[PDB]
Amino acid sequence: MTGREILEKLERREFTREVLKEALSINDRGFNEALFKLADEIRRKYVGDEVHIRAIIEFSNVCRKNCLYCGLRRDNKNLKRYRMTPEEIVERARLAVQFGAKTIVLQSGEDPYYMPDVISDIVKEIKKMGVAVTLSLGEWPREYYEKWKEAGADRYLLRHETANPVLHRKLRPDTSFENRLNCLLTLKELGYETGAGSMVGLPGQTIDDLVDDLLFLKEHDFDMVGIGPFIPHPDTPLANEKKGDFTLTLKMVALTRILLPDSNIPATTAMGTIVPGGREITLRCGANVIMPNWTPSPYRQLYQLYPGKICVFEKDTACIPCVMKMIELLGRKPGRDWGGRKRVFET
Ligand SMILES: C[C@H](CCC(=O)NCCC[N+](C)(C)CCCS(=O)(=O)[O-])[C@H]1CC[C@H]2[C@@H]3[C@H](O)C[C@@H]4C[C@H](O)CC[C@]4(C)[C@H]3C[C@H](O)[C@]12C
Ligand SMILES: C[C@H](CCC(=O)NCCC[N+](C)(C)CCCS(=O)(=O)[O-])[C@H]1CC[C@H]2[C@@H]3[C@H](O)C[C@@H]4C[C@H](O)CC[C@]4(C)[C@H]3C[C@H](O)[C@]12C
Ligand SMILES: Nc1ncnc2c1ncn2[C@@H]1O[C@H](CSCC[C@H](N)C(=O)O)[C@@H](O)[C@H]1O
Ligand SMILES: O=C(O)[C@@H]1CS[C@H](C(=O)O)N1
Ligand code: SF4
Ligand SMILES: [Cl-]
Ligand SMILES: [S]
Repeated sequence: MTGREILEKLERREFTREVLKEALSINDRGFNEALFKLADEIRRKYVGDEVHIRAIIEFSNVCRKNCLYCGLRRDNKNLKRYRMTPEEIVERARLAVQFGAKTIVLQSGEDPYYMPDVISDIVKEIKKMGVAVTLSLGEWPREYYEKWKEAGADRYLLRHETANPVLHRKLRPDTSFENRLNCLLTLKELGYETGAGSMVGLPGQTIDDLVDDLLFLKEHDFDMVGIGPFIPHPDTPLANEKKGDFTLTLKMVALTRILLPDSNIPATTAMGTIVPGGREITLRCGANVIMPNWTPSPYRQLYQLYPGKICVFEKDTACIPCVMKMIELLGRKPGRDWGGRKRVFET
């Protein structure tokens, strides 16, 4: 079908593989703009004008895994490794709550040191502050996930990365798509609000792969979906590969919103890294969440999944104020509660 016809099918929610492929393959400006408007309007209708702030503390860059894309991979010897103490992490969380954060995200490499009990202790302390806690710690045994839920954790982010099992295993040689999915299913069973999502523009990833990523997200009806471009890192095997395209990645965000109209979708830091102002554009094309960097110096600059990240030269407390200004200049509002998913049951 033509652009106008694909848009009509999207508006009528005829989400066939062919409609999603054609939406991702058409490069016409008018079509893309209309797709972006559609996603923006669906966002406003379902999740409103509140942009939810998730303050992220990247508390350790130690990792046991060796993912080919990631600057924290275990084989990268050209990176100073760091670990925040549990006291530092709690007090840094308390500062974010003082600054108005209503969710604290704890993210790390897969660092065995904390697992599971030091994380449980931290979570319990942060939960006393009356905020949501989200974990993004990678793949762990069911048992660990269960202990963290009992400790009070509310949400868990585990991007599925790529729904192509062959590409997944090549890029993540310690593990598999099956394992990743099983972790995601376990987290949902345990009562977490669960986040998935993928990178766009991975080496070897095709448009058909991106369609499969959308259908996977739609299948499992995730609470949150984190999408960004692949950004090559010079101390990795994928150093010389092409970066993911911003517009294609933005279309993935827009389609995610159309497919999952009541979901929580961030404007990721990676989007703001590859294009100046990329988060702001993404917030106008389907996204409704922002995750300001709350990692303190001198560690912030050592948490380099990809290079050139924005927010590295700012002061320790700048990023929450910075996103509150962004939200205002976008004519949006800050989140009034924890920003949990508010499901709209349909037919
Ligand atoms: C700001 C620019 C330039 C527009 C422009 O230059 N016009 C503004 C003022 C001109 N006036 C209206 C005052 C009168 C025109 C008389 S004049 O004499 O200037 O031609 C317009 C041009 C194309 C617009 C984007 C696309 O839609 C896609 C998408 C839709 C979403 O939903 C919201 C996000 C997004 C990215 C849009 C944002 C923004 O909105 C853009 C960049
Ligand atoms: C942390 C310190 C010291 C006092 C303190 O420890 N304050 C705890 C407040 C706890 N809460 C945020 C939950 C209050 C909600 C009140 S509210 O009426 O907003 O619901 C206080 C003193 C002045 C406060 C800033 C200014 O105000 C301007 C601005 C208002 C925004 O809005 C949030 C961001 C920002 C930058 C504020 C952040 C933080 O807060 C500051 C630095
Ligand atoms: N080079 C790169 N470009 C863009 N995103 C990257 C990247 N390297 C890693 N990421 C993204 O960063 C996310 C957080 S990684 C930290 C969390 C945890 N270890 C985990 O793997 O889940 C990953 O899910 C991945 O999608
Ligand atoms: O873009 C980034 O740098 C981060 C990586 S994970 C987080 C998300 O939850 O989407 N975004
Ligand atoms: S993506 Fe997560 S698990 Fe993979 S190397 Fe990076 S930090 Fe470790
Ligand atoms: Cl969250
Ligand atoms: S920041």
